[PDB]
Amino acid sequence: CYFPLRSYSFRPTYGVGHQPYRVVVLSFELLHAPATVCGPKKSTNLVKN
Amino acid sequence: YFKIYSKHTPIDLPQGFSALEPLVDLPIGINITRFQTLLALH
Repeated sequence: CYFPLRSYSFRPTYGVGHQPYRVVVLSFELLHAPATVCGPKKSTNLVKN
Repeated sequence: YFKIYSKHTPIDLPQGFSALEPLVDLPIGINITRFQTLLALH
């Protein structure tokens, strides 16, 4: 029997091989429904006549 | 796609002609085979 639970070693003054890193996985899925979430885009002005 | 076409006008038979306007469009994407109604009580 092996015991899988191990505590974190995380400290900023240790070496390279263990450091805490905040990891965010952005899960993107495109279905046949139209998208309700869009990102911003820079635009221009409006010219008349 | 589920759409709601809403028109309200003042007025056991209706008469006259009017044009309906859209209101709520929700892309739900489910199967609806049957429907019921609701009732207010006092």
